[PDB]
Amino acid sequence: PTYGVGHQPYRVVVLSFELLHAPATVCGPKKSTNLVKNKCVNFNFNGLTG
Amino acid sequence: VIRGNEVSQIAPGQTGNIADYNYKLPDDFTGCVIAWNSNKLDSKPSGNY
Amino acid sequence: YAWNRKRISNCVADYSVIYNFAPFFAFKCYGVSPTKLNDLCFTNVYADSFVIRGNEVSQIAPGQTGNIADYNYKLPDDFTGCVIAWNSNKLDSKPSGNY
Ligand SMILES: *[C@@H]1O[C@H](CO)[C@@H](O)[C@H](O)[C@H]1NC(C)=O
Repeated sequence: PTYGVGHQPYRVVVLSFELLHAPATVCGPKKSTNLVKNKCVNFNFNGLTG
Repeated sequence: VIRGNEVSQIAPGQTGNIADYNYKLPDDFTGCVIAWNSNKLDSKPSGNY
Repeated sequence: YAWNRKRISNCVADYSVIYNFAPFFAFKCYGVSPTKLNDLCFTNVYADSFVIRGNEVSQIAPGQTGNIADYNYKLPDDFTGCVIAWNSNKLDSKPSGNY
């Protein structure tokens, strides 16, 4: 504990994400909506908009 | 748990001691790196070995 | 106001022991990178050492004005080098004040 500020211990957690190529298994909190067809609508399929 | 001088080595495209012999990240790495000080939990007056 | 300058020449420089010598955070370089200092090499290296206040550490940069940067220590615009700064509360601080 008497060391300098650059010699102190540091706990490191690295979160490593991979982009979606398989079906998504982990997704954040977002309420789903019933699917509509044959209309110009905004969609959100697994995180990509349009 | 690493030292404070080598937190910057946990980054894509880095060398040194941790990034070459201990823990290497890819060049096209997507993700987040979280680091915080742990002097209260991971240090001893006689030396944490 | 009376900073020392040391000429480093006719030797082999290992930059990995700098982290062991002093407990600093950032090896903040400008013209080069800290990880590529051991491959290529230079003509001469000069080391300038001084003590300032924590407010004026940001003034040690090329192309910047202030109080230290105008009347004490001015860096050129074509500065190629690294600035190493760390806290010195255990050696350069007294309860009665420093003069
Ligand atoms: C600095 O030099 C003194 C005198 O040789 C020595 O006692 C001390 O351990 C040195 N500090 C470091 C960090 O090596």
